[PDB]
Amino acid sequence: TPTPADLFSEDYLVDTLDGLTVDDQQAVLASLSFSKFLKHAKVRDWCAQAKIQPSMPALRMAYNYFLFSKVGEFIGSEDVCNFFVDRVFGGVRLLDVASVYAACSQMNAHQRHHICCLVERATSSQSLNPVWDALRDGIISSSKFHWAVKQQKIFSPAFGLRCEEVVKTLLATLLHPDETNCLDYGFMQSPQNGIFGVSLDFAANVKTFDPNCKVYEIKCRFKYTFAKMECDPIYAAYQRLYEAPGKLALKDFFYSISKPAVEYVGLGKLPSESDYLVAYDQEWEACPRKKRKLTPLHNLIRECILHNSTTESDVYVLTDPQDTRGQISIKARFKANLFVNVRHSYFYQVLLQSSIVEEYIGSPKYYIATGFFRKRGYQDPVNCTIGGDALDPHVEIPTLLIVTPVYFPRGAKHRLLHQAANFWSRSAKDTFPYIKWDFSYLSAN
DNA sequence: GGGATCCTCCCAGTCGACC
DNA sequence: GGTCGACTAGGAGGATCCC
Ligand SMILES: [Mg+2]
Ligand SMILES: [Mg+2]
Repeated sequence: TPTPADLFSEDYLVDTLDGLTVDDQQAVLASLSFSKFLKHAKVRDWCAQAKIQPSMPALRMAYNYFLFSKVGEFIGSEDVCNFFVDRVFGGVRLLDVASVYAACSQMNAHQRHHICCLVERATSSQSLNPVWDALRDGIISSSKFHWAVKQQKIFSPAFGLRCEEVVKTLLATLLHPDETNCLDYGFMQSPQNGIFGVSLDFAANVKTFDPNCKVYEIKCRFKYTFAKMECDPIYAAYQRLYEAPGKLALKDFFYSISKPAVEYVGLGKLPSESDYLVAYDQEWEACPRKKRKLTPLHNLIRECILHNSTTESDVYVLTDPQDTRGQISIKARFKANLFVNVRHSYFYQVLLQSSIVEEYIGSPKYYIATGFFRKRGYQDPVNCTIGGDALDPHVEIPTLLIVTPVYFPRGAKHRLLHQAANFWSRSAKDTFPYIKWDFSYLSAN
């Protein structure tokens, strides 16, 4: 930030990021982003010409070359650049943007695919990776997708992570202990357009990308934290759920707070965006409440609901470690007619991820895994264990684990992808006018 | 990135003008 | 008293601060 790096210079990054911490480094790398790339003088001059009309994903691929040329040595992977020179550049170390772009525009789909894989593997460190901040810039990531679809930036000038790891430990140790899984995924760019990008949290049963595996998106709920106090309605509802695991006691639990994770959606009614779980069966209704109707202007919603109202969630009540001397395991497992809210952000995020996993394969099963946590109490064991693994004494305690399947109608998946891609284009044009963008091939890819 | 308090917008059931 | 129109109940979703 005080020492912004140049993507077009032989200066050594390492020379500038030895001292800094793992967090000031990312700030230094945050200046090697796509946005900063586009606004570079070398790139402006090149674009200023009357012939040059840059398209995607060619321009993203060019960017990848320069980025990994700059940070190759730092992250300890020179494979990306080695492939660019070996297979794309005819064996020449291209240094000018005009020539790098030309060579990039002559890549086939198999070659873009190969780069994006190499990039995913080189960033499988995730947050621990300082390039993460440079890479995710200018791209529609899973967390920007929903926003991008509603046209509601893209280019720019933790405790929660500890809880996700807990949910991950749960899935790896308790659900899929007898299978080979993958706990670490890097940043995954779209090889076909270079405007979308994601990373996966966890995958079970992967071959030694696997189209037959199970991909989990890991989330966390905290609104259902409770102190172990007699008077506490949440705690009380929890005790009933803990002793009598089932839909009825689950309902009471969910509704023990003002703003529940589950919403009852009646016939011809429009689901709100309040939370990520819906129920269509009236058995989940509590008190009659007005609800906007599903008008003919909601065929998207209706199509998505159509394909997400059959396969039920799996609810896992976890053993309280206070009663089990530390060990946290599955006390009870039951199914529930609760489904993913297709209008909630979580639906979109897993939608993008499923789309991108497709490109890296050319179907796997997709689930949202959500852990419900509570703050530790004075009598909670400090050193808890989950199967073999241990639990961080500083992280909250998981009480519930709900796994919910997600399905994506091809027709809805497409319109949403294309809507976001258009917002990206309009933003690209507005943010970088000096660039005579060529989106002809984009509107069709 | 989730949660809660506050604040805005507006659909929908309510109820007011009126004949 | 009944149709329609205007009124207001909460539904619904954004922005901020906190953590
Ligand atoms: Mg996640
Ligand atoms: Mg989460």
